[PDB]
Amino acid sequence: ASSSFKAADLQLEMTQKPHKKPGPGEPLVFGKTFTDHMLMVEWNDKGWGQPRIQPFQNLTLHPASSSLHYSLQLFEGMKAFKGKDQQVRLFRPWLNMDRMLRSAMRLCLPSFDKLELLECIRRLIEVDKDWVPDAAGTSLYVRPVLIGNEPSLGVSQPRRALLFVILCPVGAYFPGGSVTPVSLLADPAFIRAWVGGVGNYKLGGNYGPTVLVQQEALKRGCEQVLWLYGPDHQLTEVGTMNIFVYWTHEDGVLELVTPPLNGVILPGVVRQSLLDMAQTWGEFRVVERTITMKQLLRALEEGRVREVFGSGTACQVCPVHRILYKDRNLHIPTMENGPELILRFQKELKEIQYGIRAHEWMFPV
Amino acid sequence: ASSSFKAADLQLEMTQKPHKKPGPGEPLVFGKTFTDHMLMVEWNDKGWGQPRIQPFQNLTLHPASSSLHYSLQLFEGMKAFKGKDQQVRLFRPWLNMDRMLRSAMRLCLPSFDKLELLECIRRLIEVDKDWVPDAAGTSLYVRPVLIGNEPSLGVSQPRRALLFVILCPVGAYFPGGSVTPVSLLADPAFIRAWVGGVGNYKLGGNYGPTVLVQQEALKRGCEQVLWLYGPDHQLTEVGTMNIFVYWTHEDGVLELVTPPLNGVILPGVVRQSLLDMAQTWGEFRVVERTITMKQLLRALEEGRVREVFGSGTACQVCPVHRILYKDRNLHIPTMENGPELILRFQKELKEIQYGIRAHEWMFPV
Ligand SMILES: *Cc1c(COP(=O)(O)O)cnc(C)c1O
Ligand SMILES: *Cc1c(COP(=O)(O)O)cnc(C)c1O
Repeated sequence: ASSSFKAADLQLEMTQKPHKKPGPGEPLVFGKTFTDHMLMVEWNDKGWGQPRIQPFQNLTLHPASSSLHYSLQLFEGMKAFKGKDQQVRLFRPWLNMDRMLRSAMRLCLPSFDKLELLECIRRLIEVDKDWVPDAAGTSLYVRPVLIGNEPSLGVSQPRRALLFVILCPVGAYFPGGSVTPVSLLADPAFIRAWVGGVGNYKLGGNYGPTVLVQQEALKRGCEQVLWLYGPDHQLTEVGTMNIFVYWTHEDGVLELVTPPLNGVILPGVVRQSLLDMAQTWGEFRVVERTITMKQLLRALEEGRVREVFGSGTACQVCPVHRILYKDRNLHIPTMENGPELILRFQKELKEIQYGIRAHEWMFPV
Repeated sequence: ASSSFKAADLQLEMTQKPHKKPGPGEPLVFGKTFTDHMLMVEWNDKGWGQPRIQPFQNLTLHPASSSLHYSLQLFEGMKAFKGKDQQVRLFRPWLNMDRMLRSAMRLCLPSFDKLELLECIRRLIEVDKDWVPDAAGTSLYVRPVLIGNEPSLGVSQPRRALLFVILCPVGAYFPGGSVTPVSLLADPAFIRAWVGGVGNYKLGGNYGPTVLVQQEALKRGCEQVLWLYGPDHQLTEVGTMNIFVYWTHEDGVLELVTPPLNGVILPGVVRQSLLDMAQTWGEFRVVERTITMKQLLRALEEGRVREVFGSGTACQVCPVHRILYKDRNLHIPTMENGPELILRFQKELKEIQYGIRAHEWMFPV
């Protein structure tokens, strides 16, 4: 936690051998193709070094690096979009910079200046501005990472750290413009996070354990995992996305609900953007309240449920049409009802993100 | 073939630039000084490559390596002792190989042959045999590591992996030529692991979150953290060691009790060795059973508690003399009572580990 680094001290080293761009008409799979440059800033005793943009390359880590033994690592994830006016913009970057600072502090990694980092990221995207796709639904995924880098096997606060950022072009989540549903496996046996735990931070350690559970879901015929918490089986998250339910509550009011930030939930940026956007329309009750399987099951049998979806940077708004709970199939009417609300959220985010409409959430590069 | 590498096709690359070995009259900070060679075996969609012993060097990782983003990493820890007779021996290596295989499978990493790996580690050690100290209480710490290494940001099973092993000389714990207690901070606010969680595996992800809590202990005036679990505040672990309590239980019987393996406890090798050793003496009741703070307090007031200690490879047997619970000091009579039992366990392990006495637990290098 020492005096930050300055974007003003940014050293830039253009690449010698530019990677071959993907090229229109080619399959863009999520996070598999990377741009030409990367950001890199190191930390140690005298504090931060000067930030540098340099050619994309491999990292040289000491075998005893704490990032590889004790998981002193955290990451972030956000997107940049290119509008028809050829301008590139980042979606509410400030929220990500804040989340990252908090995660850093939870792991005892060096704090830094949120705006300086933001500026450095803007310069990086500027350098690889040509990598940003402009098709439909495409964008640039930005991946900042901060890791401890102490060459010691002692479990302690790092005296050396490393912060880098890489970029990669990602195609439309829904090829064709049409949204498609996903089935979810809901099994109480699996717990991704506990209160007093660290599930409300974007730390590597929270995902490794989920790989096995995801395979278990696929084998059962489901695409994603619905994480349940507590004896009351309350819904918390879906895969790596926040969960929303559009229904008529028990009291007869039409509402949109998502679980509260009780500690076992990651504060999604898209999640916050949906609440804000919905609060603004003032067309129905928008609330943060606990949701349990029983409440869901009752609503389903009474036909009060309209749409259920997941939210996250990867898949802005993701429709859910089926849940496998206790070896029992629960069909969710999401698609037969539109999905009206989902389609609306989608259209509005698209106009804001692609510059069709001027908005303060967008950060120009 | 494919599914497992073999010691038989091990490739050797002796270093050609030896490092200066520490001197007996020097410090020896736990995981800070490393030997000349390391073991390395890679894996991919096909299968394992040939294992190789090579000069100690840095790792070259692709910036998108899943080991750095999703914590697909696990490790092990064991010791080798230079017997008085000049012979080097490993302490119950088989239990570590098993624990490692289980951890690998929990993270969807490649399985391997436990005995083949053991043989490779023996060769590694043999090669660096002269690095093993022969002072008093000194030994060689062996650190195997297995990490996912696929260059993709998708949260999924790795198609690439990397297994390496490094060695480092370590001196006797606490004072070196003595036994000294540690104070513990017991605060329910901190949860190390939960049932259905992954705390019973040696995965990097379980330690990163503990750094902050350890600092919080130091500022409170304690050397270690006592992890409590559940509304009933049951004792589970101490820092990175298993916990044992030596007392006269409610029923008037003298016993040694340690928490049961219910999921939130890492199956310690030393822990298992203490239970075995104690059961063999048949001098008192040796049991695995839940222990709660309340039970501990009542026994402290009636003066039924004799010794409380932690166990682990780093510190075979570690005395506890104080616990800070709810901003209240609880003095533990461990030292005033000898610690008779702690010293007995110590003496016996020393004779077995240093070859003074022939035993099946020791593995000759
Ligand atoms: C990234 C993430 C989210 C969603 O956050 P966004 O900022 O909206 O991308 C939700 N849950 C988990 C576990 C996540 O990792
Ligand atoms: C390594 C470890 C232990 C003790 O295991 P040993 O095999 O006896 O070294 C106990 N708890 C945790 C959390 C550990 O990491």
